[PDB]
Amino acid sequence: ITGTSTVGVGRGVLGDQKNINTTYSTYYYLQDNTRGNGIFTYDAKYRTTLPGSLWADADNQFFASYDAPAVDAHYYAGVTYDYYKNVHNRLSYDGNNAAIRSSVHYSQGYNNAFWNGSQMVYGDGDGQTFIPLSGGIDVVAHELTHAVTDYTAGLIYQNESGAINEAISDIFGTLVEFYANKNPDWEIGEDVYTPGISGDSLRSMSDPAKYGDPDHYSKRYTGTQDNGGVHINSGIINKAAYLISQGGTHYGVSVVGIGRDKLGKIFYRALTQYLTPTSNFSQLRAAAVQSATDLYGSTSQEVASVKQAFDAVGVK
Ligand SMILES: [Ca+2]
Ligand SMILES: [Ca+2]
Ligand SMILES: [Ca+2]
Ligand SMILES: [Ca+2]
Ligand SMILES: [Zn+2]
Repeated sequence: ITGTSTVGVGRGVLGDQKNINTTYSTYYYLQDNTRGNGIFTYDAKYRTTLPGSLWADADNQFFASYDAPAVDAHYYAGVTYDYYKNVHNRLSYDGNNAAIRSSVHYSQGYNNAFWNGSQMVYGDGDGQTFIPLSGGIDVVAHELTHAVTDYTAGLIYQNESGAINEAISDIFGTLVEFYANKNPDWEIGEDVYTPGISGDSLRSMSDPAKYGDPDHYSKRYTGTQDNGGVHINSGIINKAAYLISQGGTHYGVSVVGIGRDKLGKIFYRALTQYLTPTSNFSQLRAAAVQSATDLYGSTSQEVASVKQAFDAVGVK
């Protein structure tokens, strides 16, 4: 919409008060003119057709129960944009300030959220397995990384190449979650997963085998389900990348953590400079080893920790 930029006030999925950038033209639309070519949040209106109608509001207050997912999708979209712009100096996902569009209230009881090659899609969840999936900041940032990966490494979405893609979106989903400092942790989607149960999550980068994901390359999934298990073998790279940031010993292999910021630096450079559409885990190791060398030197500790954490997960 061509209209006046403004700030609206609304409530998130988890009930937190927020301020959302909106654009006023007769209605208040959930359109952010402050970042890039615009951040747009649509109402799918419980249907599959996308993107739907740009979210409209008569009074610029978004405290309705129906608005709760839209506010989180529009607000956390601006957060993940801020991370890539401030932490990696990348303007939107294509590097050219591309417009960011999300569609909330997707389908009915849909327990998933995904980047379909063009925009963000958020189901509302059935209320038991999931609540509205835009509520978790790591959920938004994760699927937003898929937009980033599409324009850089372009890792195909099957086998190990897809498992790296999934893990890349998990790392940068957690790193954005730490960027907002919004009760951060190394789990995946604990905010919108099983509201009746507490202390559980969809995945775990610290403990992937806590929910049955392989934490070692020997334990990887080699079948054909889940497009070769790209959501399954993401636990190997998650365990690798988390040891990079934090350290510790995995299967008798010690790793000296270099912190979140250096890990976030290493994988992004590897993502946009060295990784290819058909990269496998070993090629990822060479890319992460090569990227740390550029940023820190071959004789530096950051290269050493990358070599150690990949040895810990058995990636050679
Ligand atoms: Ca309203
Ligand atoms: Ca949290
Ligand atoms: Ca999380
Ligand atoms: Ca839970
Ligand atoms: Zn994903």
